[PDB]
Amino acid sequence: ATGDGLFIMNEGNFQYGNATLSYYDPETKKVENEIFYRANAMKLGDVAQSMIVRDTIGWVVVNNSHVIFAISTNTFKEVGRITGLTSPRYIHFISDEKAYITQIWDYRIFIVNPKTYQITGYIECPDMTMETGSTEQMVQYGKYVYVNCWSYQNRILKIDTTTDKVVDQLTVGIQPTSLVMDKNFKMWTITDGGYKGSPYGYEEPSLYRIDAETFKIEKQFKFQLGDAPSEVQLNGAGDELYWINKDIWRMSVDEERVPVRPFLKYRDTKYYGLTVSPKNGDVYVADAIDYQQQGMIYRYTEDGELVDEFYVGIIPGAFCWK
Amino acid sequence: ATGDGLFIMNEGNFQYGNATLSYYDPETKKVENEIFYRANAMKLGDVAQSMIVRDTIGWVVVNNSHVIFAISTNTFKEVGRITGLTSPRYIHFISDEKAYITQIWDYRIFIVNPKTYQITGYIECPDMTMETGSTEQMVQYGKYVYVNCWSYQNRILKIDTTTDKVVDQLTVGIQPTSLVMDKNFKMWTITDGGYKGSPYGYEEPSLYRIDAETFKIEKQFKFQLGDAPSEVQLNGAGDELYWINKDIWRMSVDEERVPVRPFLKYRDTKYYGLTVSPKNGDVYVADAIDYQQQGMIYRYTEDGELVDEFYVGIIPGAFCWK
Ligand code: NA
Ligand code: NA
Ligand code: NA
Ligand code: NA
Ligand SMILES: [O-]
Repeated sequence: ATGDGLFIMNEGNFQYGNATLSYYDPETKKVENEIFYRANAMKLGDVAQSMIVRDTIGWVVVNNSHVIFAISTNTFKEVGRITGLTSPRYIHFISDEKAYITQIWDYRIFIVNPKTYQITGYIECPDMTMETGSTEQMVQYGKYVYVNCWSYQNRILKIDTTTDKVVDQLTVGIQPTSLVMDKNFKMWTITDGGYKGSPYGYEEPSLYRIDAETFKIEKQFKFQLGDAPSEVQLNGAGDELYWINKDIWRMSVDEERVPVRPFLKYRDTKYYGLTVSPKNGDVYVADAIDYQQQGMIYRYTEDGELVDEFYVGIIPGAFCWK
Repeated sequence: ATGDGLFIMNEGNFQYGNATLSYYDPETKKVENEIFYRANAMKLGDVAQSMIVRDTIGWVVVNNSHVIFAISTNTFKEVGRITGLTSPRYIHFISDEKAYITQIWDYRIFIVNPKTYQITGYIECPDMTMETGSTEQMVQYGKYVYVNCWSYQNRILKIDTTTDKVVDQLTVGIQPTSLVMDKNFKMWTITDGGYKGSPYGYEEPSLYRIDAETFKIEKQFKFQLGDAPSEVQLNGAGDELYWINKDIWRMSVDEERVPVRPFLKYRDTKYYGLTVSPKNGDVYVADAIDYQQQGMIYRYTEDGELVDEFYVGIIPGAFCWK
């Protein structure tokens, strides 16, 4: 919320158990690596995946360790953990006593009580199996949570939080990757188009603007076959949209045309991850390099001036702001 | 948010300039009176009316001093103030840089930037004048702010926060007093019925349950002619509704009939304000007594057991949790 500190989730290598958590302070430009291991004398696990901060507690999703850790955002000390998660993706709080945890390889969204760390129920997604089930990012509008369904799916689902039931769905292009809501209460999702030879599909990917109140598609911007966009996101004001599509792209949330010029042109760095400071609009991009050594983060001002570079953990893939 | 500290706004006597601010610590059962004056060497003013707390800053609305003071919730020292307000009632933040302040004797809701303390615009309410205009409490559902219109009015208005315009209205009984939203995203408002000899009107007052998503009245509970109810309030979970109508009344938000038995019996005084601890469900009742002598606060458990009683300022009518 403040933008005064940045957490970086380093995925590590799948099944090698070498995920780590980094913390960067934009004011001092100092990075700290392996902070969870150093504070807890315990490895973070396998494939760190996402994180949210809520009232000085950070909730770190470790996808292939089937766990979310609650940690102090000051000391990085574990205060609790939720285990038993099929393959968790994101956590979104409904209240202090209720949160939803999305999953891959499950047709259910898990409901937890964050005060007890216990799973209290499940939301069954329609027309989904354990074999190809996928739920991902969540946004909330009024009483409803919207969630994109990514791997081998092509839908946004609408959940009534007063009943914990899916009440509607919206079909989009195959594999919407991410989901955010702007200052006009329009949701944005960008699909990745599958891939050549996919058992599911391969098509031109698209960026959609969807009214949150009415769940209606308002705009669809189509890209080229072969593009695999990802990580649509917003600045702090919710009025500038960013995403990855080889380059880093941005546009005003009121634009009716996608710009021809990107924010950061792709040349010598493959952009593995992206975030925007909610405080000053700085843009951060992750470089996974060779997927074996420390990856690095580049920090740009909103005007494109490179102001910092810092090495983190292995395959930095997600960000979370204090 | 925590429920560890309670502010009490003592209205003082109208036009006497003797409003004060009190702070109560439920753990020690210690009250501190005249805290604003003690911390700032400045009288609070005339008709302190309401307060909200946002990120350790308290925003104290002083209706007949035309000002909202931003104070530290630790030291109670002023950090800034918003002046130039016709006769402010409540403040509701839309974002860090945008808040709405309702008014009596104005047809406009003021828009402010709380970071600069400046008035940045106005929301014109339809079919309202400076002479009898009234906007009062606010709740937000999605992109919309709903507001009750109290003195010489009989409406709830719906404001689109993305345009800062009134986009809809709902007629209710005359003079809806207060507005809350429960855990089912139903709004509740209770009218006072005017009074016999009012220049505006007089009728049986009612409690309404209104769907926030569709702005539709779902339930209307009518009371006896001559009652003048006020101050709907919710517990922390948003599942028990309380209000004043001589006695203190409560019911589950899922109840289909108003109860015949009250929570706290009338005692020949003037219950004037009400709050529920969001931490433990204790119920606090502000008693203005006779509107002249020093008021008292009664603290009860959610089960009706008296826990404490303490003296505050003159006409204690509003509460805010730290
Ligand atoms: Na709505
Ligand atoms: Na590049
Ligand atoms: Na009516
Ligand atoms: Na209490
Ligand atoms: O009154």
